[PDB]
Amino acid sequence: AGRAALYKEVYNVIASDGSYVNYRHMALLVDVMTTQGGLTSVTRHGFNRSNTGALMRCSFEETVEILFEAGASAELDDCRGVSENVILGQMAPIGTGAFDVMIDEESLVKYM
Amino acid sequence: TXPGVTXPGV
Amino acid sequence: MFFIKDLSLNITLHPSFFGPRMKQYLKTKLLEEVEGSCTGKFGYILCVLDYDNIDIQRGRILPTDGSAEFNVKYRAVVFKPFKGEVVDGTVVSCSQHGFEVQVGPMKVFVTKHLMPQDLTFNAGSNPPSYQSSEDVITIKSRIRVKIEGCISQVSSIHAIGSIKEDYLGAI
Amino acid sequence: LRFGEMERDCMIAHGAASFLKERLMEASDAFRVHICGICGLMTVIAKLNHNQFECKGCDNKIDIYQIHIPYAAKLLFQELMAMNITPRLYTDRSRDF
Amino acid sequence: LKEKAIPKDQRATTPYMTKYERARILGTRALQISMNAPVFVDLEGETDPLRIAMKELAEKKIPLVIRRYLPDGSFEDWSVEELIVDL
Amino acid sequence: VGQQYSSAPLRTVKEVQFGLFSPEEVRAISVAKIRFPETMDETQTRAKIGGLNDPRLGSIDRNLKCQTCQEGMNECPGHFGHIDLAKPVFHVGFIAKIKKVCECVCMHCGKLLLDEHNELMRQALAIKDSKKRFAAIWTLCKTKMVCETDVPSEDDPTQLVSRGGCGNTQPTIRKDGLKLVGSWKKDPELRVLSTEEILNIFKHISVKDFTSLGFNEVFSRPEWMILTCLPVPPPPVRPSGEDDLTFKLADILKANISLETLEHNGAPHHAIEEAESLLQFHVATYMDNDIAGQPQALQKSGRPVKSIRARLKGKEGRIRGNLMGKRVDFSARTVISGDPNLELDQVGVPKSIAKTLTYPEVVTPYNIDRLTQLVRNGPNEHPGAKYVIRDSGDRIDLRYSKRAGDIQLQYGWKVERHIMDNDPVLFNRQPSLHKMSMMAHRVKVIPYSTFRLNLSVTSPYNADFDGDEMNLHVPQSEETRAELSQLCAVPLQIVSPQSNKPCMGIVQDTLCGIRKLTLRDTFIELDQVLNMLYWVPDWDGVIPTPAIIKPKPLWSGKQILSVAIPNGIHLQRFDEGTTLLSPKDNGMLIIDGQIIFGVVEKKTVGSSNGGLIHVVTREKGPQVCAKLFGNIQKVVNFWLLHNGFSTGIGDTIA
Amino acid sequence: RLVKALEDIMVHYDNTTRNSLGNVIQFIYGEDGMDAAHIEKQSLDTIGGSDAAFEKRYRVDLLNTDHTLDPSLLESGSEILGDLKLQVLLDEEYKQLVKDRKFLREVFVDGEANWPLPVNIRRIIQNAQQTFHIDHTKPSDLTIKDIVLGVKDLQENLLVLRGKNEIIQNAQRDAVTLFCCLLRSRLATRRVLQEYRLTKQAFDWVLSNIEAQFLRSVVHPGEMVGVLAAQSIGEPATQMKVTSGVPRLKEILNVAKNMKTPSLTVY
Amino acid sequence: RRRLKKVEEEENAATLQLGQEFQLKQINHQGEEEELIALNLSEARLVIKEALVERRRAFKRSETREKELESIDVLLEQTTGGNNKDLKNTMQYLTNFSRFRDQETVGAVIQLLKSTGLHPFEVAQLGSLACDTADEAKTLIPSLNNKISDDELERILKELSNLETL
Amino acid sequence: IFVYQNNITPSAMKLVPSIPPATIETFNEAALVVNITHHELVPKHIRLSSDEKRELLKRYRLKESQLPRIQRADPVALYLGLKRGEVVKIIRKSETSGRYASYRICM
DNA sequence: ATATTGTGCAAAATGACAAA
RNA sequence: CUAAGAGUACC
DNA sequence: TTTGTCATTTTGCAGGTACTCTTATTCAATAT
Ligand SMILES: [Mg+2]
Ligand SMILES: [Zn+2]
Ligand SMILES: [Zn+2]
Ligand SMILES: [Zn+2]
Repeated sequence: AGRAALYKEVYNVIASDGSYVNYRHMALLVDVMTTQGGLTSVTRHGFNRSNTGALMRCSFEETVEILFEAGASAELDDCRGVSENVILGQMAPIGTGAFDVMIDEESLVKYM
Repeated sequence: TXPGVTXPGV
Repeated sequence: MFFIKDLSLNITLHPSFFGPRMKQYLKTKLLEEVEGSCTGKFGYILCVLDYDNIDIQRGRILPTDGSAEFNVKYRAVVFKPFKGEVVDGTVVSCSQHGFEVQVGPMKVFVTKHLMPQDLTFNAGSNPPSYQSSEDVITIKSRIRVKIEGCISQVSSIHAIGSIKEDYLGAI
Repeated sequence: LRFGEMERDCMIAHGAASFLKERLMEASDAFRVHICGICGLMTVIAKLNHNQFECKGCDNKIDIYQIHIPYAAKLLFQELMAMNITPRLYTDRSRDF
Repeated sequence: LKEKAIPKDQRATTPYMTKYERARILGTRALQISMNAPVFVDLEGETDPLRIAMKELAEKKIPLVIRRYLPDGSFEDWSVEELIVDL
Repeated sequence: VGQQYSSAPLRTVKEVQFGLFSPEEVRAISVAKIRFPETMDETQTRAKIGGLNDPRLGSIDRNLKCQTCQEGMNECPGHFGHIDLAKPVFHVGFIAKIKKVCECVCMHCGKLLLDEHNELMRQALAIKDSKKRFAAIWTLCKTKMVCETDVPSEDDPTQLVSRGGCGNTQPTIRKDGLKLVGSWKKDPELRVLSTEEILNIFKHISVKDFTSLGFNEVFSRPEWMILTCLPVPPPPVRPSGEDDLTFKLADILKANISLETLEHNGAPHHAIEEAESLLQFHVATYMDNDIAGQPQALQKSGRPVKSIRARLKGKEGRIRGNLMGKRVDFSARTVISGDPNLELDQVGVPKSIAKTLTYPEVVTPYNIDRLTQLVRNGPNEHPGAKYVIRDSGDRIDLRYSKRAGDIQLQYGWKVERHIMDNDPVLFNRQPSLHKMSMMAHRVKVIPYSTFRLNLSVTSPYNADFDGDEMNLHVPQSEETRAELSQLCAVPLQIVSPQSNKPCMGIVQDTLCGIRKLTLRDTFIELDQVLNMLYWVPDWDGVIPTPAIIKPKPLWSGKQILSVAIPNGIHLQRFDEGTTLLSPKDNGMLIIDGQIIFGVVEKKTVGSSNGGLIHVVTREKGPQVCAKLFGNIQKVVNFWLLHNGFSTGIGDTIA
Repeated sequence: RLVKALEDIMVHYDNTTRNSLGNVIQFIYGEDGMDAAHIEKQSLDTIGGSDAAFEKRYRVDLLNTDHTLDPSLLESGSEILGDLKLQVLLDEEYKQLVKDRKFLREVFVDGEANWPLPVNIRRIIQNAQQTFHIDHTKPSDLTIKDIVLGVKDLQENLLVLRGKNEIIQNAQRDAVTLFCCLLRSRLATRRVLQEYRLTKQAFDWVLSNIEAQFLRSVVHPGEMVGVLAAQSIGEPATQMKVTSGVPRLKEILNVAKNMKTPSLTVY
Repeated sequence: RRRLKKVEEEENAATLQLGQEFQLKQINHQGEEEELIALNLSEARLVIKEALVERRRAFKRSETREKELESIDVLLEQTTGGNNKDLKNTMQYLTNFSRFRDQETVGAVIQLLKSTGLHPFEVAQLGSLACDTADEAKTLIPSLNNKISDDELERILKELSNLETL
Repeated sequence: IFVYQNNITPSAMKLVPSIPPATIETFNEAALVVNITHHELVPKHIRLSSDEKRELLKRYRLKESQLPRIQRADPVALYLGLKRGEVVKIIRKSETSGRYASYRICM
């Protein structure tokens, strides 16, 4: 019910001035905010306090404190986030990167 | 707040 | 000693090489690269078993490069010397410090400090050898050596052998 | 021109991961750095012409990898190291997803 | 890696090629054509690597497979031949 | 030349493991021990051995190689040194954490206060994540002020079970400045907790105890939070006029030498304590100059010292200023101007910008001829080539190389040439709030100093021509080029996911002209009809029968506009009060690409759901919709040019 | 802030919406698995109107005469009357339509009929009418069994989730229920034979294009829906008794215990 | 584990610490676990000969010591190319110190040692070391000390020397 | 289930966890005057069995933490007597699709 | 004669009081 | 160079 | 004795790009 009320509030904000946004965008926002069992602020004391990877947490707010805490707790960053691969300069697992392209020897022979 | 208009808090 | 072990090698193929003979190119490049090589992790890699169908798998294209990375998994015969391992060989050369014995594909240097005092270097005899009061060690002679120390050298694994222990020498 | 954060976000929305990588690495800063698979630190002496790679401390010479990272990433990692924090970069998964 | 690979008979993902998959296949094939890969389709005189790859995809002569990664690390191998380019 | 070939295997970073440097790891990785605060020797022309700019850490001059790796400044990553601290100092970022950890651990025996015997301690230790475990352990063990050598028995609170406790009194620990003060309960007695004793008690924490505090046995042990060796970053981190970090490291070395001399020569404890506090302060301000309460470390010029934390944090720090967002090559920026004659997916690029921005085309047997011609043209005219990249990495500049004669191109080389027509280019207007504000266009090289784009596409960009500047990015690989053309293309962005309706539409002069042209009064004579028909590029070539044949052949505006509308499009919108007859000519009925009735206005050709743009892009495809944009704009702009529209003061007069 | 919060949300190949940790945000994207660009506003005709209008629009009786159909509407109009098997098919079709009416009234309390749904059935009907040149006077070639079975098979053919277990099949049915309600509202026996007057090939072509367009509207795995949603929320805010606009958006994103205008609504 | 720098016991064959990657059981390329089979000089020589003749046949389709040396030299030059100085040396070593001749002898040896059921390293070392006295072999291989009885090792060496051909 | 008028003394709260597997749930009457599951903002909550939870984790390839979380203090969780690790199916009347099924794991 | 040093707020936390 | 400051352009 | 429970104190800064210009490097007493 909190998620439903949150969606209604966000929809009222967007649709107060006559604008229209598709349901899925606001639904994704409110589902992200309520996926932890409570209302997670888009502020640093909510979404950045999630163990989602030190590197992508530091890019938002309190960068150096996040690095220090990660070093103290010896956190493992599995490089699944977009910001991690951005920082490391490699193809993110997004869009064109959400899969691997591989060469088939049998198909290559089969064509000729 | 914010900043601006941290938080609150921090 | 001789074992057969599971190994994997990553091979990078240029895009120009994906002709209908890609399997043959990969098999060719696996040879001439790992056949008869020397690594510290597995010793000497001499030959590859089951060449008829080497597991080449699919092969992943490197992003923004175009080359393909194949993880070829193969069975390779290896000869890894071990500490305190008795192995036969044949002598190939002698010197003041000791003599070298051909064990498999490698040379093991047994030092004159590791030979009994009666077994003494002799340069008057041609070729120079090591002669004792009861037996003589000459070039191209069979002898067992016990390796007790292997220093990890990637270019060529070097091992320290001895014949000091009981029943170590010519059979 | 500054390829800012929210331009990167627009490219992420477009799903063009390779274009984003090309913008961040080939266009701006591409740096090949050598690390070792024992410790993820970049403390790997790489005499490329002599083909000698050596990480002192780990005392390894045959467990060295090269990674393409931005020079800003290398500078950040080295500043973290100067600040007594170890950003060990590993090229394999120790935990399943 | 055997457990990782979902068997072909029980792939539960869409048989249609995504826009991202099509873009990456076209880019990969165009880059390979630019670096002198063999061409499996007859050329009508065109020289652009991108449209060469487009012609190759039109009659399904691209010898690539998509390794679609499930979130758990499992993957499905979909050959470009059996994928449907609807868009 | 970039970076030469390295035999090391090329991988990608799968995992990043964090932690703290053990002092022995710092000593093992460091290639030099820094002892002299001076950066340059007495000759004032070389870097002093053992100074903060040791050649072993990296060459400060392009002329000489790094003494450790024997590589140039381009290759040398920079190798760390180490300063051997005379007395341990607190790491400024971990002091609070240290204050927590020492408040969880007995200050004498080095064991955690509340073991598993306490009731809430099974709950605290059963927490999965490290941070929450540490928070719970701390918020329960901070209130316990005695080591409790004997605890109540788990079976029953009748007999007492003895654990490995010593029974000493745990003090109350607060932080003053950069140090910790402990007040032992009066058997209060206040004294400063020395860093040496805190390090000793952190080294005595059992593996099980500090692994329950979130610390890792291999990567982050609590005693590594106390600095006994400082890693000196290489000169690349602090390039030269010395850097702020170089001066801070010199200050740390000076304080270290002072403390060493004071301890060696013997001194009152006051001087020793003052020197220790100075060394601690210099280390802390080197790592964090924004410590709350304490005065900042002022640089030589009276300004605050740029700490490492300052270098990282903020908008302009490393993360947000050089990693998340960075300055990129192959980008242009200039003023935008309108062009009704350009296609929706087309953008006008000035000829000079095209001459500057270059794309590398791989030398292939298919395009050897045109690449050879572009290399012949050179960089001084468009089209042309600016560079030739050899397979060895060597680069031939077309300038200064015309003396040597024609360059024989080889397959596999790259011709870095001026961007030509129909090249996909990313086109942006900042701030660029949404994804439609950054779209892929086709180059059209034009001879004037402004970018030229279609009027419709200005709506998603939120761009006017009142001095607005826009940005152009050139993809440098076939993969980026292809995914840009197949994912970010302007026709593919016509329908916005934001409101599941088109984002581009007919705007400005074209909208008013289309309203004026589709009025029932608008009748077009044969000559103007022929001109308007010819302006539609995909016109089938058959002249429509006039709406009126006698006494004079006249075509209505709807009849000529319907030529642009693709065949097979049905649209039926009923405005307020409209009927199947349209007395007011409102609403809209289009049957098979012919406008049966309705004045074409914003609700039909604008960015609206159910309008002509949405229907055409959903029925015939994005390319046909973009072609519709172009054709409608061309015909309506021609008709409005030859009809005229104005506005005046008399329009405001009732 | 919004972009940073949602930057790692992505649609995966099992159609679940997950972040970088692999946590499931939505088990199917947008609760329907459809790309936003392939959504158009369409009218659900079962929810609106009256009971009499609903019966007249949908109910067909082969035995009585109150809701009978003109035998000239279709070819075998004189042989179907009095039939029992086809009557059973009509009975289940109308029962399904009544169930859909009740379901749609339950979902939307205000009875709003125009909602964004993926595939525009009206445009497909109009294109088929124009492509096959319906003369609207000749009796229809369709058989009622063809209409009912074709609608059922088309519903079975609308696949969002391709799994082969009970959980995935149930999720697929839940994901396509609203579109299926729209499809049954549009492609009903009375409407197909009387209002639209399809032919056999026209009806089959309509079914094929509905299937193709629905399969084309499905969200593509790899879509970065988090960033899309963040931008689609932030950008309208740039155009912006109870607080609204930017202050209320910040009070919503910054979850603040005390807000400017706390109002409570009692019915 | 991923310990920064490695601490481990020094490898020693006498203490049966052959290495973490020389354990009794290894995961094959099929994903399951199989015992690490160790090949003595004769069995390894036959395995190498089988692999080489198979490679020679694939390339085509796509005993006295001196004659064996000539044959192995010709075959090595045929199926393989350069960078086989180590391979030539080890093939010559196997040809010289070949304890058994053909498939029958080595097959009988391997099945008899399978009935023996001892460590693969130890059984292959025994097949490589043509020892005479059983206590002599116990002294030669400390991994056999206090593991196998004196008389049984003596007798199995007797059958091995009975199967010893040329 | 213990239903009380005003409050439970904290000296009595500590002994609420009795010998397992018995679980004692305390509810205030004031909080139970109005049923919360009949609100239209409240969707349908159905407790999953262990077999159903296993099937759900197998089919979606999920770990425990990857499921959406529901607190073990949420009024609906207290209402249905959720225990940690138990998954509730949520039936929601969505507007893009008529019916949407979510799954929330107790924490 | 030149270098060297003298404007908009809720989290946390934390001592000085009551409940047992 | 670098740092700082000021004044602008379009949002 | 604790064991939470209620009144003082302790933090941490401001969107996106982009242009130009101007000023400035601790001042001065003192030993070598
Ligand atoms: Mg403007
Ligand atoms: Zn290392
Ligand atoms: Zn160097
Ligand atoms: Zn103690």
